[PDB]
Amino acid sequence: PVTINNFNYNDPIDNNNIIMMEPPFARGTGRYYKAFKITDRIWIIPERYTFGYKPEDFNKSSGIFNRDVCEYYDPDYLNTNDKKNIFLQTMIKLFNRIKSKPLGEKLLEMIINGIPYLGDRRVPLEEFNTNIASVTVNKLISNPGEVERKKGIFANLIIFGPGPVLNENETIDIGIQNHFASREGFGGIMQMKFCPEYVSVFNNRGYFSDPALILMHQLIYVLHGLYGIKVDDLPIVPNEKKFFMQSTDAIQAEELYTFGGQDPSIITPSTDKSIYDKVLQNFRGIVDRLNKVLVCISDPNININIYKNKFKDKYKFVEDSEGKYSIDVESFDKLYKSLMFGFTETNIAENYKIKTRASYFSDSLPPVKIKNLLDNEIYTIEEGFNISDKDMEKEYRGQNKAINKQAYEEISKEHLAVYKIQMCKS
Amino acid sequence: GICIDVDNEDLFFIADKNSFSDDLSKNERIEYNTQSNYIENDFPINELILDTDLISKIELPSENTESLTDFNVDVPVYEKQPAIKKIFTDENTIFQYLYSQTFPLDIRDISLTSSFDDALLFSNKVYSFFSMDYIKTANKVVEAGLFAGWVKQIVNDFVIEANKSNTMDKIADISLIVPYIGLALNVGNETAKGNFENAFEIAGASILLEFIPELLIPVVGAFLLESYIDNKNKIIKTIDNALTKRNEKWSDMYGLIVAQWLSTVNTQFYTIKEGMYKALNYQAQALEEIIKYRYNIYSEKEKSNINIDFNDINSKLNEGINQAIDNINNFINGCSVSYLMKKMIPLAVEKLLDFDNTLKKNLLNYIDENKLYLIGSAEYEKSKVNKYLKTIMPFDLSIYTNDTILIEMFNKYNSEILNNIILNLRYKDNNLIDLSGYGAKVEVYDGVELNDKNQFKLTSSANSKIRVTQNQNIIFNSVFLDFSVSFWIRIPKYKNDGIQNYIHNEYTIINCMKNNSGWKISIRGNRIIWTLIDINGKTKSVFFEYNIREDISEYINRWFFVTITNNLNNAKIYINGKLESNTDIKDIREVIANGEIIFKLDGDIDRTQFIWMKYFSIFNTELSQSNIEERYKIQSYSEYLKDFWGNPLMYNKEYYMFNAGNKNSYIKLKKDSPVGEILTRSKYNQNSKYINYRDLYIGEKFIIRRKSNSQSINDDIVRKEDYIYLDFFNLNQEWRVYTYKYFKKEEMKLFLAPIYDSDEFYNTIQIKEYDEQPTYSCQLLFKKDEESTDEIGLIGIHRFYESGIVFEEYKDYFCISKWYLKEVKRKPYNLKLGCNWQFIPKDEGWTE
Amino acid sequence: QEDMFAKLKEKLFNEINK
Ligand SMILES: [Mg+2]
Repeated sequence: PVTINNFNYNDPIDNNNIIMMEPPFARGTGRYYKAFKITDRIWIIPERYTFGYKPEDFNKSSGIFNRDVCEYYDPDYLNTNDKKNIFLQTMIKLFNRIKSKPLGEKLLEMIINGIPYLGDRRVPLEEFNTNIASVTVNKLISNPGEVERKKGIFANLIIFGPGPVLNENETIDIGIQNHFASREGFGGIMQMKFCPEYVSVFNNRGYFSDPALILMHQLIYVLHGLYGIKVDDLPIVPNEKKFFMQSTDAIQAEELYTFGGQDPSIITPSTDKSIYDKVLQNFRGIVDRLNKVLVCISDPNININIYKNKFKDKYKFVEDSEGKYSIDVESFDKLYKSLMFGFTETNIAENYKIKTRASYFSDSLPPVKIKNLLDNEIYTIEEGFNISDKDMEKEYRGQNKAINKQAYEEISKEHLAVYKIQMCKS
Repeated sequence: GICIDVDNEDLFFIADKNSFSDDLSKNERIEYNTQSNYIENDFPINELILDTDLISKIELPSENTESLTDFNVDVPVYEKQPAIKKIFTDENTIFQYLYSQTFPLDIRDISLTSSFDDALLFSNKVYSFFSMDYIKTANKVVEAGLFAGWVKQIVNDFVIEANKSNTMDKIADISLIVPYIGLALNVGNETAKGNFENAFEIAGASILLEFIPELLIPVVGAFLLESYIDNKNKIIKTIDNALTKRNEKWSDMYGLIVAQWLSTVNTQFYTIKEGMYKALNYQAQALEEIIKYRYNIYSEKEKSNINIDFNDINSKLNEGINQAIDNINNFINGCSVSYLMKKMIPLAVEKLLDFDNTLKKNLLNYIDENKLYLIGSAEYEKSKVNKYLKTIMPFDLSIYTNDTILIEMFNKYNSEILNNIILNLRYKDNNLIDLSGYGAKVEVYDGVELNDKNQFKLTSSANSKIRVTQNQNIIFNSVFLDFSVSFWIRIPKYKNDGIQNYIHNEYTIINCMKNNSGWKISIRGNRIIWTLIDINGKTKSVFFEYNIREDISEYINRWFFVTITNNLNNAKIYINGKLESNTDIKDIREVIANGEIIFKLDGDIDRTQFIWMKYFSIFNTELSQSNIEERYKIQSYSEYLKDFWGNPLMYNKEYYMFNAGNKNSYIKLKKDSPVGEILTRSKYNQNSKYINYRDLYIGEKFIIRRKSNSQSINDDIVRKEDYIYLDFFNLNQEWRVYTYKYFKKEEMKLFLAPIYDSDEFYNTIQIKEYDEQPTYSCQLLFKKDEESTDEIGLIGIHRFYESGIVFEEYKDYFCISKWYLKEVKRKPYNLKLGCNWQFIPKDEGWTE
Repeated sequence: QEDMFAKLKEKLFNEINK
């Protein structure tokens, strides 16, 4: 029971599934975006993610954002209403692909139902407070003739198009006064920059990724972020003291857990346990809050008991006969492992018979453009690129760059930024 | 200066030490219901897909609420950085060495060079790490008629060069090695310089690492046991819990080592393997470019007369590359596991043994403090501790990763017998050192004679001693005995007048004891003895005794190979690869086997007693028959011939001659005749019941002379295929052995005469070794001349018609024989043919 | 010496021709 809604970009605002939303990082300045509710609590805004970027960064320059990616730039991506509609329809199909097996359906169901706590660390234990940027976004109600009005909605996820680098998908949580609800047990609104057509390439014979798996990989981060278990512990960091050593970003355990397979072996058991204990400790803070919460100071129509009970179900707390909540360590343990170790790129790729990279540390090759994902000749909800009736199910032939030359285009090396080191003699 | 572009992902990823948690150094509180924590990220995915407590049953509240009026939010700021980082270095490692093997798109006329400096200087010079011969052949320009033959040859030369896979010889105890890796990449400590194989024998896998990482190996924290005063039931649970927790600390430490291995060491080896793949592709590409340029220099007439398939050239080279990569991958994967098992895990085991010690102390004190509240049972719990902290937790990689590739390389490592070597004493720079990789301390005192043939002499002097202090962090004999000792020994003959003391006085030669338990090797006369002593003082021995009433002994004062193996049920002694003795040791309990090892003669010995020894090794498993026989054959190999005692055969050294097919026979110049008659050796003529031998220092005194200094001398060692003169001393003159050129019959007496140049006689002998099994015998071939293919005959003993007609008298003479020439080609080689000779020099270990 | 060798050669021939 997950419903994927349909709509065209040019549909009228109906103030329900199609709205004018002011997203969190617009900082309440009256910048509203046309947003479409693809399912409960999950919104698509088919526009470029511009928050924190400069307008000129959207052009390829002599610079780069990320040292370990071949970055493709295209400032015109999503610049017409028809392009915005293609993105939206493509998202609809990707969500149906996800939904097409129970594992992906359950990912969507956990995300939908993992509503952020009505608060963060600054909120008194006795209070729900919806009046924070990690809980509520505003929508603009301004019907024909009648005056403009703002109302609030609870959301779980907002998916935008890409920032400057089309092929650099990212999931983002919200910090307020340097702390993050999504890392402290509360959860909070999650945002994603996503581009379905400009997918990554790897080898284990060079292959291209199924955008539905690329999307599911990001949704796992969303999932953690909503349950308040985004990891901030001891990261893997590169030694950078010698010229022959690779310089690269810190890697939190979560990235390796999320990929799955055998990469988490470099996360020590000691760190595995530090993270587990921190999460447990955060969830103990939540269960205490639920035992003490009396009022919602910001919204008088919030039924405390309905929310207590939804949060009980979210965190799998148990209720004694006199209504007190506690942590059953066995149900915590099952939830934790399901969230952190059940949903992984490796497990999902296996279940959907999708080919993916061998390791989180597999090399970044140039991405390729998928000609058309809405053409059921090339890509279907049920089978992705690996369609039996086109003779492409065998050995992920549909994803093979040699075999399925019709599915994709190469990108001109002129439009790709790539980091290089110049080792220079004297 | 030259600038080289390098992708970020071809740099070496090496996690900084800051990546790793030191939480193991924290204290732990132990209580009656303390559990041991283990996180399994290996998840049953179908348990999730079926779980019906997972998806929420509760209805989603409505999304509608009040307007947001607090807009405080942190907004990320993103910024580009330069796409190119310029760094200045004059070092040449992988990046530079790979670049030297390329050439630009506007160059076609390339030559290979072994000079890395030339290859960087000139865009038509491409660096190659294959041999000078390969390089010369690839650079060779031929006429069109020869061209197709030159293609076949050089393409095949590429496949042979790429597949190269062995050291100087197997005596070094290196399982596999690809010798050109140093020259290909110059990774680590300038591995393109000097000899890679040799450097690898000395230092192992470490020489290939770009950076030796600093490991985090925390001192494990103290356990703090909770008192439950007047509660026996919960004091016992607390002890149990501390014991289960101790296992968790061992496990977490090993996990910590595995994480570092994978992200600081195995990453470096991965970069090396990728580098090698590229390097070999560059070599193939350069070869193809060369073959094309040369083909297209020919005219159209010439070109239509040459049949070559360019795709066939390509696939044959690619096939060569694939086989070479297999070897490289196995070698480097072995290096990576070696570094884990020898250089990382033991330092962990060291900290963990220290922690086990401290914990054992603590837990016994806590049982003391609670003796009253644990009446009677206190001693039972004390032995629960002592016992439980006895067996040291084995490292199993498959606990910390389920990566198939990692598990398979670990399994390969553990199924390779040379990786079971835990001590390997070898000669280096006038000393003995351990080359096992575990760094035993070896102290050789001044009374031990060493030489560069890896022989060492133990004498009766007080300072003739070697001490080896073994690495205490090596785990061997977990539960039951499972180890082996191998070495070569040379034991002198009894003194005839000292036979009673020889027979009765046992002396230790190698002693390895700790707390009155351990092992020793001892000798009593003609018996060599292996003794096990367990912790309770129970003793078992197995021995080999050679016969001292043999006319000619294979063992007395001759080098032979000993191997002792121990398993659950048996101690076995093998001699020269063959099982000689077996003792049932099922009754032996624990034997402490890592005490210091003392090599020293100890007992009631003659002042003049000595023992020589060579290639002492210890293995932490029971060697099979077939492992032992192979080791025997490997350690027997030499380019030089040997003398009767097993030492190298020399020019310009006096030798009596021994015949392996006529053991009791010797050569004497016949009276007033220039031929060698064959007589019967005299024998021990006194009356000890213990003793019989035939005399060895009899017959003519021979001496081997080098035919020419035409080639590099630099020593007096006789090598197989050398051309020699066989001379002997007749009174105060030097005479020579010749064969008359007209040799009509199958056998003919040799001519023993003064040194003189006659056109009627051959004087040149080629010394041979036809036997494929270990032997001290050689053969002596007369050929027409050095360069001739034609063989005249081998030197031997035959029976010649002497006199009589009704009864024919026959007599043995020193001869040349054509019959032996066919016999030596028959397989397996007949050890006992009369053309097999040994040279016996005077030796202090044989008196008669 | 030459003269020795020649006399020895004759002795050899007599041994060979037994
Ligand atoms: Mg783990």
